[PDB]
Amino acid sequence: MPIPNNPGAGENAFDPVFVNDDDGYDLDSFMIPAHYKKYLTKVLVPNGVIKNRIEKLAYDIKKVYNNEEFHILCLLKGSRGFFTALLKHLSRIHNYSAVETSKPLFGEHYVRVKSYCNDQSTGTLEIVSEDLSCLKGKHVLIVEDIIDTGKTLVKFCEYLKKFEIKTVAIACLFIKRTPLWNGFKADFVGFSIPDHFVVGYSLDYNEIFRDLDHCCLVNDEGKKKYKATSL
Ligand SMILES: Nc1nc(O)c2[nH]cc(CN[C@H](CO)CCP(=O)(O)O)c2n1
Ligand SMILES: [Mg+2]
Repeated sequence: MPIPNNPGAGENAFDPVFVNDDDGYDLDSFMIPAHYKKYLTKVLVPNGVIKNRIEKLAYDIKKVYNNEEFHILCLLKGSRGFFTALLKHLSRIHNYSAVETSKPLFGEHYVRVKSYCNDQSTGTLEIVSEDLSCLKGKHVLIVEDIIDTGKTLVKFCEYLKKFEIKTVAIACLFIKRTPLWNGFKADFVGFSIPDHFVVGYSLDYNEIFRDLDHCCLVNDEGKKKYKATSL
């Protein structure tokens, strides 16, 4: 398979794990921080299934890039867990197969982007400008937590055009089956999830629940309790 370079087309993407509308687990099935329980409906995807899926995504990425140098771009803050697990598994897969004449596989890079207040996009993407000129003529793999509206990645890929990057491919942990979706597709996708606001595995509601290990549905009491005053 060739290195993807049609950002938003997901030209050759394998189907993600399909999480059905009624899939999930009650809150007593797994360890949940006691104070979060009253603000969650259910566990949608446990921590362990997320980790197992990311290991397979790392395998899929290694199969595409083989030994070709690429540059992994973490979209902070929500991608932290996903990015961490991808780095772990890509490094292990690459370094386990390496010989003394091998080379490192990837560089690691960070951009902070922000657009949500409560459970809704403001429709403006804030980007913390660190000079990405070092990615000129490089293969770039964007690592993102979730595609929902598709506004973050459409706007971020437009921003990247100025740096004359060789290829842009997208790895995304979750894609949401929402009528808000603008059609933006990733090249590597973990899970297709139902239209509910998820929290956990670094995904927040107004900075709450990033530490929750499982992908869970926040209930209306949680949305009310932690509703933003500002922005
Ligand atoms: N926690 C959480 N849960 C969801 O279901 C979410 N859906 C969208 C978000 C917010 N951050 C996303 C990128 O990190 C925005 C993706 P977009 O709507 O721009 O495609 C989000 N955050
Ligand atoms: Mg967020």
